[PDB]
Amino acid sequence: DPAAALKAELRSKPGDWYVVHSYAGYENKVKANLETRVQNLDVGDYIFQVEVPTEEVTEIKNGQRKQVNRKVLPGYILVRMDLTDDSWAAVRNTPGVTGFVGATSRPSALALDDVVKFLLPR
Amino acid sequence: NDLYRRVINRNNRLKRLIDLGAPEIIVNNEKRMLQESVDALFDNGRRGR
Amino acid sequence: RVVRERMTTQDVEAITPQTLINIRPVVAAIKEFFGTSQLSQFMDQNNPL
Amino acid sequence: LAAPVTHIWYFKGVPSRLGYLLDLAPKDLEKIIYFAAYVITSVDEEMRHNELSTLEAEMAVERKAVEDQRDGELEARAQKLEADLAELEAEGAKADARRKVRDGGEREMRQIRDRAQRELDRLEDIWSTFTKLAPKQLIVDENLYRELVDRYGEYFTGAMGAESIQKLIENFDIDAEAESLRDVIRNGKGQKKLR
RNA sequence: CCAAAAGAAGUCUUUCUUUUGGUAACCAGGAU
DNA sequence: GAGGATAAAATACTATATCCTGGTTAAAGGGTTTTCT
DNA sequence: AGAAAACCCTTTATTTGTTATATAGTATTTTATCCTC
Repeated sequence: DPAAALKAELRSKPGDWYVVHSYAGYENKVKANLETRVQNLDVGDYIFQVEVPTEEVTEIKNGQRKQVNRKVLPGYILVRMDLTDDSWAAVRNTPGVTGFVGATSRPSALALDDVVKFLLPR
Repeated sequence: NDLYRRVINRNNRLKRLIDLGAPEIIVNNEKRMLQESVDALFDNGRRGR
Repeated sequence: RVVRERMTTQDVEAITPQTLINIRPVVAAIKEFFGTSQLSQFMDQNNPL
Repeated sequence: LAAPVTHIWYFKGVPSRLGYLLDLAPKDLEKIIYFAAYVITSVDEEMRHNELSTLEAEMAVERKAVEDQRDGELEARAQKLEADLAELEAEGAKADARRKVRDGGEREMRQIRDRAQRELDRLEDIWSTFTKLAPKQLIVDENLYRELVDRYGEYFTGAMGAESIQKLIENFDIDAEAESLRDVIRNGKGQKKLR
């Protein structure tokens, strides 16, 4: 089962997946800027992976069957890391990030089931 | 029309994010923003910016 | 603000002083001043005095 | 709308009228309706009593078991300290080695004690919060609520947002509240009466 | 309620019929 | 020493005459689409 | 089939953070401290 396989894979890799909210269309841009700032700011031992889940849906717009690549979760990015005082700022200060999405006030980490459900090619 | 459009957009996004399945964090974030949109529609500036 | 945010999201040795500067906010401020203000007014030309 | 939404006229406008109907300070009502804290909307207070005696017994069992495991760990640390002393006295090694090994041992012992105390404190907080759980109680500190709902998911229902306030209004009889307020008016005096 | 086009009658220029076409908020400056 | 009750301060909201005229009404960035070579 | 110049959408994000010329009146929450048991 791909679900079980990815569960096993993501179990070992370090970090906890968090959710970041951006300005709607600033998703690939935010990913690129964050992956560049992770090297420029030397916080590469805390931030490990940035994912923007997408999936392709065929649409017959104007009578034209086209497989356009949509975004599963529009306006959110998935970041695997260990939250600290430096990582939090390095993420929250990326141009195009609206801030972390948390449960009550502080950042909350997704469960492996949810992240597997969206990092699996749809 | 702008204030109604914001409400409609937020409501449609939340409605689509529920049927699609999503964690509780994201759904609650969408609900909070929907709550803030109706507040702006009824009385803009009574709470916040 | 833009310059020092952009100095961290571009790889070094590709940066040139022309790729950090964004002149648009500066010219926007001048337009805002000379078009919208209570001190920038239409000259009074009822008579020379 | 895909979710319930409150009207700002009856929430914000001073005096807050939802905070008079439900007896909630505006400061923490803003927490509830803007997804900044949980609220206990219902609790079972007799099923509690029974399973509460039972779960007090169970919680004591859990605490004692964890404490015993930690005590065994401390005993292993003490055996390590005895081995260190054996190393010290056996061959020739003066103050340096003695002090180093003893500092390491005492540091480890104190760290184990601290871990025990902290875990016991967390479990004590869980128990204390559960025993006194009441409706309209704001559970900040998400992890506390997650632990409570996981351990004792029954005996209480808690929600968040405007749907929680909707459920609070549904489970709200308007006659007992009025009679209580009238009695307090007739007797209380002071700020209680003026409120 | 008005404009344009076409048809009919008379007057030398009106009437009848058909079709088409048909606002606000801000900021500023004055007056009594 | 602890709890309650009363001053204190601190925020929250509300109002401030009538009439007239003149100039403006979004930018900025991302992703995409369509046409041209 | 790839590149360039013109569309369509979003949003003024809201930090472990970019905002200091009113006064006068009332009303409601803190809060701090004092008094009592």
